[PDB]
Amino acid sequence: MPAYACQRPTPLTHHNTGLSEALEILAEAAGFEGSEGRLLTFCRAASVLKALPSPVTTLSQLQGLPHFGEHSSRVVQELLEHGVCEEVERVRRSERYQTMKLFTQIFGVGVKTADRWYREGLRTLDDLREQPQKLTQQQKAGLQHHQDLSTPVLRSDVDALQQVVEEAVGQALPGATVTLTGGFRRGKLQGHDVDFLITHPKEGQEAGLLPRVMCRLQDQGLILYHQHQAFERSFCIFRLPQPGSWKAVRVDLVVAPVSQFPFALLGWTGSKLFQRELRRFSRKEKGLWLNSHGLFDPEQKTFFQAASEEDIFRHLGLEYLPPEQRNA
DNA sequence: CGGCGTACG
DNA sequence: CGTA
DNA sequence: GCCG
Ligand SMILES: Nc1ccn([C@@H]2O[C@H](COP(=O)(O)CP(=O)(O)OP(=O)(O)O)[C@@H](O)[C@H]2O)c(=O)n1
Ligand SMILES: [Cl-]
Ligand SMILES: [Cl-]
Ligand SMILES: [Cl-]
Ligand SMILES: [Cl-]
Ligand SMILES: [Mg+2]
Ligand SMILES: [Mg+2]
Ligand code: NA
Repeated sequence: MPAYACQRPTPLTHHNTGLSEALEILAEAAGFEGSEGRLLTFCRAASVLKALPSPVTTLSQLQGLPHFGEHSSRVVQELLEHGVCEEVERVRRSERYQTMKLFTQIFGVGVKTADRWYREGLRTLDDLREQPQKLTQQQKAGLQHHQDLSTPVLRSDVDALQQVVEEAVGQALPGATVTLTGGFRRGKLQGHDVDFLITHPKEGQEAGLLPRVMCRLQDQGLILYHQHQAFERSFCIFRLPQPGSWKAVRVDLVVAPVSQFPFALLGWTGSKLFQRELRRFSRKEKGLWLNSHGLFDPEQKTFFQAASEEDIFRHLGLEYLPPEQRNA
């Protein structure tokens, strides 16, 4: 079992679901307390279990697995012995965990804001709604639409949405393309949002594209919220049709030049942990700096000109993983 | 012990 | 600060 | 919290 998640295939569904869920609760709780190192270890340990070929049934099967030390091993041991881990259950039922989870789930609220509200004594969404002068416009939209945004986006919703985006994109810039990325490209059947990557086959034509796209979507009445109602990423709330009505859904749009498209596609297809691990691997094992724009050799001061995701994996000395195996 | 991904709005 |  |  290699130490980096980008070195091993991780499928969407696996053989250790309950164990990984429990470790991800501890990871999440670590993040709510600002303990980024512990969050990473618990996320990595959970991801190792997702990559195993069969269920863990005995503690000895953790021997030699990376990212399993005394703490994560004890969590697994208790789950194996009793079906429950006391530390995990104590987190689950704690007021701090439940409120931080509720608040950070709001679009426009991060850990730092949630924590401040928590220390001010706030606990429920209706607490926040009662003091709306404390809220940014982004947070007001996230709170108003919170109920719809808490319901999963279905993969069967995505194609109709993509067609609507493609219509606006084609009027903004004929020939520009829309590619589904994020969790749905990794094979998820449901998601929290839809992530689209936009480009154009003629380098430079994509300059200034996203404002034109957003203005067209807003003119069609489809945008319930966006930040601009020059930029290259938009985080918006979209009106999605429903039987006799509609629902709010989160849609992310990003524009990249076609020269960068492999890097952007890789960078936006995820998972989030896979990307963190891939960039850590690149820098720490290969001495190369990776982001969603490119891959930089700081000694030569040169950028690698990739034509595909396959190119990028090869340049990093990694076996290619299709999106479905990037579910770290 | 240091390090923990890297951007954009 | 928020967002991916 | 864990790895190198
Ligand atoms: N911090 C981050 C957050 C996001 N990303 C990248 O952005 C993509 C969409 O994130 P996203 O937030 O839409 C989560 P997704 O994987 O699509 O599943 P979901 O929407 O059903 O929950 C991820 O797959 C990563 O490639 C990242 O590199 N670093
Ligand atoms: Cl920490
Ligand atoms: Cl409607
Ligand atoms: Cl590609
Ligand atoms: Cl980036
Ligand atoms: Mg997504
Ligand atoms: Mg997204
Ligand atoms: Na949030």
